[PDB]
Amino acid sequence: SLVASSGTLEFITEGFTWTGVTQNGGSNACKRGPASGFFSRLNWLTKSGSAYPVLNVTMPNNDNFDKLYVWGVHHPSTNQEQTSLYVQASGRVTVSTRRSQQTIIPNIGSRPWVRGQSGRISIYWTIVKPGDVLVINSNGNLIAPRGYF
Amino acid sequence: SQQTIIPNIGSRPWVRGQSGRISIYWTIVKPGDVLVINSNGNLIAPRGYF
Amino acid sequence: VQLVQSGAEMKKPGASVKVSCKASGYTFSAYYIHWVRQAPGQGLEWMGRINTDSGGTNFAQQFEGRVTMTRDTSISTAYMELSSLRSDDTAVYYCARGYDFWLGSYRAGGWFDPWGQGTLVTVSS
Amino acid sequence: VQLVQSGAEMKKPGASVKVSCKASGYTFSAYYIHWVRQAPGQGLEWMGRINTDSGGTNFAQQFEGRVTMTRDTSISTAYMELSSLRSDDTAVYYCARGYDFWLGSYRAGGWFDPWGQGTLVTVSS
Amino acid sequence: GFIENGWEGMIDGWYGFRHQNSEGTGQAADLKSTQAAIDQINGKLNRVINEKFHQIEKEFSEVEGRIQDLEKYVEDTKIDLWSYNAELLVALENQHTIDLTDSEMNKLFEKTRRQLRENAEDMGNGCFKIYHKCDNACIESIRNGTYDHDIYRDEALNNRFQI
Amino acid sequence: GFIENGWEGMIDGWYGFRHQNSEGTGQAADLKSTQAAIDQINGKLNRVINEKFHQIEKEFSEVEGRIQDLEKYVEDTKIDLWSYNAELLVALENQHTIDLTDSEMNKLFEKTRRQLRENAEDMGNGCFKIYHKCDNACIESIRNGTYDHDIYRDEALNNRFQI
Amino acid sequence: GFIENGWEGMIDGWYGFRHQNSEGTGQAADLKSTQAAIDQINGKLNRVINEKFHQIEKEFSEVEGRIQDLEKYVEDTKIDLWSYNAELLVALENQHTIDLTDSEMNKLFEKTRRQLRENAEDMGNGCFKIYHKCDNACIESIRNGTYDHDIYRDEALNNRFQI
Repeated sequence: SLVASSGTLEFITEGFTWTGVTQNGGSNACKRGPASGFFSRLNWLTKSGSAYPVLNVTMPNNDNFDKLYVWGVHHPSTNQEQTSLYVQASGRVTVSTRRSQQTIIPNIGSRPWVRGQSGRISIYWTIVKPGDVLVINSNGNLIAPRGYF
Repeated sequence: SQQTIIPNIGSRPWVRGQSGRISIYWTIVKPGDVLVINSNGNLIAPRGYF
Repeated sequence: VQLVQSGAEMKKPGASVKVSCKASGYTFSAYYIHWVRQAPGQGLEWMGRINTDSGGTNFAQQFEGRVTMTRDTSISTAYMELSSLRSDDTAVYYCARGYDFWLGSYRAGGWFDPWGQGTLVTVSS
Repeated sequence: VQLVQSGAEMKKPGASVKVSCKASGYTFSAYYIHWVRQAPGQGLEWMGRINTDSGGTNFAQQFEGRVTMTRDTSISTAYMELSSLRSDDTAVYYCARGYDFWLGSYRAGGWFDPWGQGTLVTVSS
Repeated sequence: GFIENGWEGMIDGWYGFRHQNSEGTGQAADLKSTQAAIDQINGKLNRVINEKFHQIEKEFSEVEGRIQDLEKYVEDTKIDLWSYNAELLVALENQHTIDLTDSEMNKLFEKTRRQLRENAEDMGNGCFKIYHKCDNACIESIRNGTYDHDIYRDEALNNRFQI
Repeated sequence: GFIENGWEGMIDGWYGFRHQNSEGTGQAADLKSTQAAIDQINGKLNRVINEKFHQIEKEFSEVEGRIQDLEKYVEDTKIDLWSYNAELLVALENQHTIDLTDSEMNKLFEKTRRQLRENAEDMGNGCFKIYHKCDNACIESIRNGTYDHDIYRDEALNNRFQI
Repeated sequence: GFIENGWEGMIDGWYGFRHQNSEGTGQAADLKSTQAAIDQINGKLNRVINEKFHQIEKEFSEVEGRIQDLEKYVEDTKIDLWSYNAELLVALENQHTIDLTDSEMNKLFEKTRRQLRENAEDMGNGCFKIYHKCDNACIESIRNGTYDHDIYRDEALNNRFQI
């Protein structure tokens, strides 16, 4: 309903800096042609080397309109997948503004086989008012946003 | 009824000098009922009732 | 629409008798109440009528000085009081509602409906 | 419902005077407007009437060739213009609304109401 | 309103006649107009006299907040609107009933007047004066619609105008 | 009312006249009342003939519970209330239209009756009996409203009263 | 209806009379009809002229979703239904006011006509022609309801029919 009443799928990419992680992750369930793609407006962060640092990024509102950030939390099928893509045994994603917060703890378990994958991605949204600020803090299991609508 | 809340640690936006938050919850105790508060940590206790 | 009266009275000569007539089913104060007397074995004899609103009364020129008629709108009952009783005053006393036939601005006749059950008054020593 | 006129005018002999009469409180174009003259110490003298819809006018056979009456429905004001002023023309000029008494299909009588306050016109050298 | 009072003695109909002549007085009711009034009233009654199975909860034992207030507001709005609808409907239907009954009475009066022609003249109390000898067969003829006015017109005109 | 049946021979109007005299019979329509009734009907139609863009969901594919029943209840209540409003509106409007058309017919009849004065006398079926020689120009004059009654009054009264 | 226009010289009533006789013209108002009109109008006004304390939030500062849309939908439904109710109520009541006023005027006309009996004849413009000498006391008697038609009937009949 929110997006339908918005009336615009207008995306503006922002310069999010993710230090210590590998970006542009994909899966075989999302073949963009012959390769393994993903959603265009979401970024799959994955461990780089053998460490997944705690991410603490900020992006304020210097404009004069509301933004809509759509992010996600990856629920792995097994613990082995969690450690093989995220180092840590139990991840966590919190996305907060000056008046609201959303903290998601990921869940590990075998969901039904869909399109080749037994895991799930949970999609959440945050709305940032003029003068507010979006802070994303993640110990792991984060599907980063590439911008705002 | 019961409400169990797990605290979650993260760097929230800086407000009034503090990067943390307090989540406020409420419980209504009807006549003849008993309120039990069990906390291992992170508890902002009530001083009474309204 | 009905009219209910009292019971029989075995009064002695030289006394007074009061007979009640209670109206139910219609506005008591909207119609006249007529009193008719029937001696045993003889015909009906009109005694008088009472206005149930203004309390006016119109007797016959044979019962003047012996009959007084009163009304009680609170309980919807009209009373007949007959004094100076005699042996010939033994009869069945009827209370009847008089309906006037109003043809617009003027009235033309009417009838008596309903009639009460009648109370038998006997005068003897 | 009232009629307000112009102010006093001290015009010189052999000139013209225009006296206004503003109507407030009633439909100006629905009633005739009459002009009545009252000399100091004398009685009232009818001068004429103007139809406020069709512009029709009707004078007396004493002011013909000297009085012109015009209307302005936009501002709801009736004007009387009298030319060739003389010494005898000093008087108080009134505007009064003529109310015709309509008995259905025909008119019969009427009255003058309301009146203006009057303008004192003096002709002197 | 030109008929002042009703008749409590005519219990065989809603509208009727009362007459006086040389042979006495009488009373009779009109079936056609009473029947018309009853049919209209019953047709109006039938239009006045929903099947809901599962609805929202309307009584609450705990204090919850936003959702419970929304439920209470929705129910209160529905009850207020239906109460107003019921009040408006009953007022309108009662007004129509009274108007139609008065119209039926006026219709019967005008029908009798048009029957009588120049042979009778209205007295103003809602009820007529006939200017010729009119027995019970005459009144019956006026009542059942078979009143011939030409056979009484001469004497009616003689009595009406020439004293 | 007294007018029993409509005339299917009239295709040029709603209310009209029929007449018989020495030169024959005729029919004509009265446009002043037909246009008045038509104007009232069109005006009452113009008052009968909202822009909502984003609303709640009304059809569902899963079974959820409290919220879904709340939205179903809201929509059902709205539909029931608007159905009742539509029914009542059309019923009232139709009753008023029938009443106004009958009133216009009666108005034409009463205007004609007042025009004729003592020259004609009502026969009870919507017809007048003109008691003098009324040629086609006479009927025309009655129809357009220019009937002078003072010039037929002598003969009309002679024929009406004295045999 | 047959009355063409109103009188702006009348400020002491709603309905009234105008007359002309040998002693001049005059105007007077009827109190019984004006009072009945105002009584009905006030009785209707008093029925046209709720207590709610805690309700749902009607204006929002954030974009939330399902619940907020449901509250907005409920509010809009209530507002539109009550607006329709107000429009229909005022339209119907103004209509009934207009007809009741015209009906009062017609009632006064019919009552005067019934009082006058054969002594006067309607002129079709809301006026009667009295066919006898009717001085100021005569008009007063006509107006207050104490007019006796039998003391003028011979002269009225002589003037009406025989020239």
